[PDB]
Amino acid sequence: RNKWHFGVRCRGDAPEILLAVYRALQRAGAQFTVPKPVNGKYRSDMYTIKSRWEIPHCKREGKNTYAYIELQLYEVMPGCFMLDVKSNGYKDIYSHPERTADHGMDDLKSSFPFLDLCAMLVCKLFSA
Amino acid sequence: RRNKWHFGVRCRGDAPEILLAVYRALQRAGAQFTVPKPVNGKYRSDMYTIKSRWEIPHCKREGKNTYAYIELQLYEVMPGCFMLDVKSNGYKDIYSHPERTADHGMDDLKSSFPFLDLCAMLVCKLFS
Amino acid sequence: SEQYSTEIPAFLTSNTLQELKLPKPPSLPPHLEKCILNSNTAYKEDQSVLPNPNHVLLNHLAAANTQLGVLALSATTRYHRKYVTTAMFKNFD
Amino acid sequence: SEQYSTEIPAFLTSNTLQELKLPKPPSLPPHLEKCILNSNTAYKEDQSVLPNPNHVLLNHLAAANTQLGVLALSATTRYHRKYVTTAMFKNFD
Amino acid sequence: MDVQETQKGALKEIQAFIRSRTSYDVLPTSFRLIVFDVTLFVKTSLSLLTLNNIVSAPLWDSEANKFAGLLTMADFVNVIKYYYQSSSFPEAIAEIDKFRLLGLREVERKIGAIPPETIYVHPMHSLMDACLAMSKSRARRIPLIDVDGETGSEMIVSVLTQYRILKFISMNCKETAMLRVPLNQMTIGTWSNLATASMETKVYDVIKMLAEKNISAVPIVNSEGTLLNVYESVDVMHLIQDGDYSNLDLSVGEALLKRPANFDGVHTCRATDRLDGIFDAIKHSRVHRLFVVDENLKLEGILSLADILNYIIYDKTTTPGVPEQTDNFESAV
Amino acid sequence: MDVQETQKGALKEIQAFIRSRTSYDVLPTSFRLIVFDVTLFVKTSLSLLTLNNIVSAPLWDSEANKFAGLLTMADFVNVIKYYYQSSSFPEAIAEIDKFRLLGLREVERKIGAIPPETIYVHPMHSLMDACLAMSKSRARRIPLIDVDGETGSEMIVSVLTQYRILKFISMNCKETAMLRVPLNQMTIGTWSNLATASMETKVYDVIKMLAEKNISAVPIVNSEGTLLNVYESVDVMHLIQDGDYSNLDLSVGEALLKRPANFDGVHTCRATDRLDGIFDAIKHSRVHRLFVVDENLKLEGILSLADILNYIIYDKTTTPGVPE
Ligand SMILES: Nc1ncnc2c1ncn2[C@@H]1O[C@H](COP(=O)(O)O)[C@@H](O)[C@H]1O
Ligand SMILES: Nc1ncnc2c1ncn2[C@@H]1O[C@H](COP(=O)(O)O)[C@@H](O)[C@H]1O
Repeated sequence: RNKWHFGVRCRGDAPEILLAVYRALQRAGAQFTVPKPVNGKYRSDMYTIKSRWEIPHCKREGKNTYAYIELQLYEVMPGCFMLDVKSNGYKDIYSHPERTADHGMDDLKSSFPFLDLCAMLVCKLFSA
Repeated sequence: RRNKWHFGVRCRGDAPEILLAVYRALQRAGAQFTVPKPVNGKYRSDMYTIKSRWEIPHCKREGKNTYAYIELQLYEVMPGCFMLDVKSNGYKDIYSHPERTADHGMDDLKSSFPFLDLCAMLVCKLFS
Repeated sequence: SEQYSTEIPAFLTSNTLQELKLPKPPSLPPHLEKCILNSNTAYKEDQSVLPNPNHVLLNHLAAANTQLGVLALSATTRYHRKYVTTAMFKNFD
Repeated sequence: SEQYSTEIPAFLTSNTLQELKLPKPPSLPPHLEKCILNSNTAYKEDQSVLPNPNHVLLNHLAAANTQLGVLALSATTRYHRKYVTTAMFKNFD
Repeated sequence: MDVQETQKGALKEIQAFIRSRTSYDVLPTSFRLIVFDVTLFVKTSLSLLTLNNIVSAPLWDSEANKFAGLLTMADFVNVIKYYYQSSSFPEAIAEIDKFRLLGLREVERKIGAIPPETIYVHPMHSLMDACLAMSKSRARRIPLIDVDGETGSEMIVSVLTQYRILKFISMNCKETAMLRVPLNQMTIGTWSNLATASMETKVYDVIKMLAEKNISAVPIVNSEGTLLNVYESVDVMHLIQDGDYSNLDLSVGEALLKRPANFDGVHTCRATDRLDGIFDAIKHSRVHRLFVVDENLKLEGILSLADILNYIIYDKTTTPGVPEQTDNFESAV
Repeated sequence: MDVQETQKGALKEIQAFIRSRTSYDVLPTSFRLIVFDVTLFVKTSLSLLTLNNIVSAPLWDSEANKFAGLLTMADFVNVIKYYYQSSSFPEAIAEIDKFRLLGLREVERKIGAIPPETIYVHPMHSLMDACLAMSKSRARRIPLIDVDGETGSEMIVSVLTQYRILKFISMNCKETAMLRVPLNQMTIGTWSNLATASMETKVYDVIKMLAEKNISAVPIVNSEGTLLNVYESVDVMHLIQDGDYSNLDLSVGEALLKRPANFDGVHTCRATDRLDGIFDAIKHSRVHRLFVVDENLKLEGILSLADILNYIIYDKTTTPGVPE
């Protein structure tokens, strides 16, 4: 009962919401983890999507740099859900330190471009 | 937010410069108009009465050439403040001979449209 | 009438005002001043119902501020023997 | 283990509803129940001032309906030893 | 003669009267007509509507100088429901605000909720033409348009509602006093499959009912069926006025707290009531429908204006003609 | 050691403290920063500023990921003023609402009411460097900006206000106590050629004073020069939010009637007061400026935060502090 809330609200059936999140990531241009069934059956970790995005302002200037975004569906109440969206930071893939590990790692400061990529996610979601 | 209607369009400043802005709006709108005539090389108030003629774009764009006849009058409301009063005197196509030389009224029906649509185009011009 | 032309009269543009005399336009008549759309809320709960209009004023443009980025334009005309004050809300451009 | 892909998992398409409801998502934990922007702690001086955030919510998206046709998005980050919650107001599309 | 036959004589007389008049005769001597550009945004449309205390406006296509259909609460209701049932994110619904009226209509055509095209009658044509047109379109209102030959422009004179027509009749036909046959011996109205709601029903669920049955109001009852209140499609507009679409998440009970004072009230009658009292109610209050209830306000049926008007205009031994053509449509709240 | 030489010495300490601190030191440990996309309509901007209780916002250009300038009331004031002078048609002004923040800066650029580059400091430069930079333009506010080597995104950490700076000084420099030199033997503040208005003045006419002197406020006086009220550029914001530009035509008296009960008030002092008491006022409440008056409330001058800040940073006697 207060205007700001974490994540993006959703309602309905969680598998349908998951399929929606994916279509959206797909059409915003991102890549993502995919669920893997453990001995015939899928598990709750299917609602944890690690995604990766080529940062457009970086791309426009001949830079190959990624934003790492982690998505997480939580159920607030029956039929009502939060899509939690989290920044794992950024990486120009051609530098650090000279190729030892990856995935954001190092910087952790700025909320941009994260917030600008969130705005893209939300646009896609709201126009399925 | 529902306030006061008033005839015409409100204007202010210097009557000639206003008259000069009205003439330009008409020409940007593509309308044709009367101009003033001097009683020697001297002028009369009638200067502030224009009466224009407008090719009717939805008629043009169809199989016809019909004109709307719109007469403009500058009143002074208070020194520095004016009304630009705009009045419809009808519509006339192509030698549809019943009749009226006073602009055939739009036949017997006397619709506010396309007049108000052209009024709209005038106001934009006078505002841009 | 019959004169319809272009462009802007030579005087008014270039240039050398002060004027000639250039007169002042007529004063504003009192039969303008009042517009029948101005009766707030409007009566018996029809609401669409208006006072009969002043005849001299059929088809004069009338205008109001909307606070919403659109034109508010009206005009009373006669149909058969009854009177239609149409008020249009229109986008700019 | 093969990380990233661009394909929509196939099973999430078409036949769907078999109550083998592929797991439920986790419940919302208590710490995501409240955003520090909601607590417009007003003081009387500094209006930018906020309670210190929760470390495990750094860099999580937060949102608010605007009633104005723009996105309102925010995230809290660490600058040196202090915290910046930036709220962005942005056009859609 | 018997009560049944007296009614039948009365109805012949009202038919004759309805046929003799013109749509133009219903009009007040001096009146207002508010028109909307089809290219307006929705959010602008809701504000003007609310601001002018109207629930409808005819649309104007200004490149064409043609009438562009009639805007009613049914448009919003159908579009809101369409987006609501296919989205998993509630706030996405607020995007409807950024549609132009032209677009909103396109959505209704692509989901098959608005007909091929535009319907209207000449203002100087028989008032019965207007009633039959409304009957065949399931519309509650019909625009009076006259096409000007000089310009091709179509002149919208006004929009005619069944309320105003019925009120016009009640004021000009003493013969309404001779309609004394009771409703239960009549076949008029709806007595089954009633869309109803409770105080705990969420507004988005009422909206869906509104659209699916294509109705303008939903009675509110408790279990055991007593009439408590009513939730109108117009109350929905008010809620979503000024862009606040989360109000759709409210329960009916919660939404009624947000609804302005309505004098007049909610009109009820019993199965044994007859058309004559209903006409006297029509002349001194804005009846949009009557809810049929028992001893203990148990809801048994709904009699709306369309039900009364369709019944009246349909003639000898009650046609059956009547109502015919595309009988769902957009038209016209 | 004498009031004069004492102030001389306190300033030296204050100056030493200001270099020694970074702008970053001024910030609270947890704070909000509100940012606006540069492509937002003017209409939405005014609403947003209004409901977040703020009077400016940094702009973000989100194709480039670059700070794009600072939105303040000066922006609206300049363009309204331009528009009022050049149009014969009053209701044309309302079209400003449909400008995007970008084209509003574009208008201000043509007519030259706006500098070219986007003034800023690094959050870890000396506080003195931010003071100098604010002083170098007008700014009133300076963005503290950093960049992210990983992405080239500019990071707007915050936006620093001459008020916050003066309050920071107030809260941390006991030496503000030792500035006992009276305002009447200093040359700080404006003391003549004042832009004033009365209750009869049309608001549009105040608006042109604000743009022409570019100032944030005009005192309201009567014929005897007694201080009645003030009219601030933020009052104008309230006049026009929700988009009713016909309010500009209202006189000041009628416009005053629309001021929300929320109003900070008007701070006054006397020509015989001095900086110790003013720092003390700044420490404990929001002071935007002080109007200097005598015993019959006759307006004598205006001492604004930039004048104080400027005296503070530039020598005791370098600028308008030269003095007697
Ligand atoms: N709540 C409802 N449930 C079922 N049918 C209804 C309901 N309300 C109205 N109807 C019927 O639908 C038609 C038009 O409704 P209205 O929207 O009241 O003009 C009339 O024939 C009504 O009797
Ligand atoms: N009404 C005014 N008339 C003349 N100068 C002013 C006025 N208000 C402020 N100033 C001067 O202009 C500068 C900036 O003013 P402010 O907008 O209060 O920050 C300061 O040096 C002020 O003394």
